[PDB]
Amino acid sequence: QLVESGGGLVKPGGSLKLSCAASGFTFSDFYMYWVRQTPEKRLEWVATISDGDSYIYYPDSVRGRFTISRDNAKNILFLQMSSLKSEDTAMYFCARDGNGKDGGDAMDYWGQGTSVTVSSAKTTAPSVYPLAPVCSVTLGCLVKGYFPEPVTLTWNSGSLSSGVHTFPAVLQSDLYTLSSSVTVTSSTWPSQSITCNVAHPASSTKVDKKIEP
Amino acid sequence: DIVLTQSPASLAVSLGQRATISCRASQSVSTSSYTYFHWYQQKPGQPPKLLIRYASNLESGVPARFSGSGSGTDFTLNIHPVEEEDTATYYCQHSWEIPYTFGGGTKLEIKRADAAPTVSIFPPSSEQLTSGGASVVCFLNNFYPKDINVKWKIDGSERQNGVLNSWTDQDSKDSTYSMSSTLTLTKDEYERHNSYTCEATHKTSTSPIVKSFNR
Amino acid sequence: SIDILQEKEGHLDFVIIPHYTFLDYYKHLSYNSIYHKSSTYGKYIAVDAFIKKINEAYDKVKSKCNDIKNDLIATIKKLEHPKKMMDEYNTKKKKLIKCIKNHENDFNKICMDMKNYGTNLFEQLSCYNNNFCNTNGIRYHYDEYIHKLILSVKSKNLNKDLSDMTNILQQSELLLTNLNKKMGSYIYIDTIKFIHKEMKHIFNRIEYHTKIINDKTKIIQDKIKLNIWRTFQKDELLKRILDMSNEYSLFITSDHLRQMLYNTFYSKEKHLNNIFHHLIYVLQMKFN
Repeated sequence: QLVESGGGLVKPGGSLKLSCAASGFTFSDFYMYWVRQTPEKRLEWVATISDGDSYIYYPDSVRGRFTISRDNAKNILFLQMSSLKSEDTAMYFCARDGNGKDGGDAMDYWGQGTSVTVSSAKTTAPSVYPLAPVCSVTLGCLVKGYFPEPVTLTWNSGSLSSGVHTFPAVLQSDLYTLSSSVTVTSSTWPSQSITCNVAHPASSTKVDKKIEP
Repeated sequence: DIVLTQSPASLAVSLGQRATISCRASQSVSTSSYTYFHWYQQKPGQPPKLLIRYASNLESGVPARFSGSGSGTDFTLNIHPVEEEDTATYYCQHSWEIPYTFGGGTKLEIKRADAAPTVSIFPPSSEQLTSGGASVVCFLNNFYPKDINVKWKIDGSERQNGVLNSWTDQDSKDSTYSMSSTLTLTKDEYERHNSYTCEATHKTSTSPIVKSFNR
Repeated sequence: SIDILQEKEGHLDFVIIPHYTFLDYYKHLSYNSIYHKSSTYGKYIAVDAFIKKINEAYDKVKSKCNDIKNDLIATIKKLEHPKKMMDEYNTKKKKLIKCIKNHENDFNKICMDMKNYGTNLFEQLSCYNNNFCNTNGIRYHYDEYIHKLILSVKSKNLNKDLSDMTNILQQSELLLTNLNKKMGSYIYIDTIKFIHKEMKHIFNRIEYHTKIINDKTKIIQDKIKLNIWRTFQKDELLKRILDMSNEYSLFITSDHLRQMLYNTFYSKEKHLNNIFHHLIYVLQMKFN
């Protein structure tokens, strides 16, 4: 297994180094890849490095901007990012080549991914609002304008997460918005107090906003 | 630069039936001896997992239902019978030339009986208005197909402006959809009107589903 | 066929030409199959080990005819330091050729054991891009195993080496042409008749090998350029290495013999000037 680290928020024109921790195998036997997945789910090959660093391949998209390197001694994969465009914003995966005898094998093992996001945009904490009904019951929770993604939203510290519906976040300006809906029976809600839990890590927030009528 | 064209982009499939995804390449990725092409599977919020090795070279952990095929420029990924553990984005890839290109994508979709949404309306919170904002939320909870039309109406006249829509991808269990529609106004602009209504028009109903309120 | 070699006096050791060449070709397939990928590289030690483990065993199989060989040195030392002996030579010489012809199935097995090794490593040679196969192993191997030899040949003038040799082969022939007059007696006339015949056959093998050496030194030097800072498809790469291996093996075997046959000729010219000590000391008295 492989593990990606070094992601985050960079302003356009900045630089970033991404690492990948290779395990379960003989690192210096394999050719290694980097693959980005843009928010609109498109897969774009980023770079290829030979087992003993001698052969390196880059698409015209990243030519002379990105640098792939390995340390076969430390069992690590490195992607240097320099002078970045917003276009690079994507989920960066590190991957092992198959190493087939006859052929040019596939990307057999894929790491979990690391998010890179190229925006001049400022990191801001979200405002949490409990959506309560109008004076079988469904109740919401609104998370307005925060940056960057993600937000982990649970209900009643996770205990009350059954018939929940959390929605993808939307870029409305330069701030993200996501809403979530929990469904209960008319008799559960007022009596058994149900609160919404929102955590925005970049701001180091942990918000418990009580739903009440 | 090779280009791989996946047909279709999305696919509606009833449980147990046949699913067919076709990748078309600009240049020939084959040799009378090898075929540098590969299929993956991408289950929601996960990295692509290797499905097919070369043309049909199935993976140690891939079921009997899956079967990739082809040579040269035209390929076909076949799934029969389709089950719930199949809903994922499918991507064909090539290892032939220097520009390693991926396919567009093919989101598989389980075709289930049509279901009506569970429409709910929410006035702006007290803390929201004290900051000077007014988000009127109109959730829709369990539907099929993904096609729905939502009209917002303030005091009977439609509003199409301040709307922020967000849809969930098929809910694995019930295999239904859900979507948030948010009309955002200021505290002052909200405090100028009375009736705030949202109209969910969907194929299950002849007449639109309506949830409304007055301040 | 076979090649008999007397480098030093009291030393004799034969070389079965198709054998030495068969072995070398599979040694080059072993290295090129190892030096291709960066990872395989470390295997070299085990390959190094194996070549020794196969060479040592061939030397055991050849050293099993030591008696017939030691009987030959005896019949050789007898003719060098003096029909009866002339016919004693050919029967013992024909006895040694039979000994090799006897251990034929013994030799061909060590031969096949190395072919079974070298091809196994070649079958194992994988390409990352079979469409775009690298040629580092070709450049590394050549620059580390074959290049020194090309320089080694480009340094020593193998033509003057023959030029100097016919000059010697000439005077001895001028000596025997006018010695045959009415002098044909006690100057161990047969020893000069034996070595001159023996030295003439040696030169023919040298002239045979030097041509092949000068030959392949061009071929190899030309053929590398074509297969070095590039990327062939596996189908070509597989072939391209074999051709370089085929051409290396000839150069090497044929070179080894040119150095052995050179040394064998002068130890056979040591016994001429020493047997010329007699002819001078003989003729020095007649003027008294």
